[PDB]
Amino acid sequence: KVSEQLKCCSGILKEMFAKKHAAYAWPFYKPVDVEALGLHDYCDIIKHPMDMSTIKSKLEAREYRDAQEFGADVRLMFSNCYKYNPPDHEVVAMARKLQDVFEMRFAKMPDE
Ligand SMILES: COc1cc2c(cc1-c1c(C)noc1C)[nH]c1ccnc(-c3c(C4CC4)n[nH]c3C)c12
Repeated sequence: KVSEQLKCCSGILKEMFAKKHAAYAWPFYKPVDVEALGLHDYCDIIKHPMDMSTIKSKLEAREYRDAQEFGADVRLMFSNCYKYNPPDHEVVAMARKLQDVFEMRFAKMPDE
């Protein structure tokens, strides 16, 4: 059950990195570079940054013991985006689209 769940997690993350979703996924590929983007309030607002490359590294290191922990990091990544940015920002619209990709497939997680 757990190994199967973690293969589903790995599949979902590989899809989120696929070219077909890249026009909206790309801001989530790497950690937010606070200095490069001039976001001098980012760390005052976001206490736990997360991004897709960090999630990939944690899967590769077998840090997630089950799908719930993996899902919590994916949601943390999106929640940080919804917390920091104005609700009408282009990046929030991109987040909603990538989160729909994620939620619809994560809902199909094997359950036994
Ligand atoms: C505005 O939010 C981001 C922009 C970029 C990013 C992360 C975020 C981000 C996420 C996710 N959640 O919160 C924040 C903050 N990472 C990049 C790397 C390079 N350029 C860009 C870029 C963009 C992106 C289309 C939105 N607009 N203008 C530039 C300079 C970004």
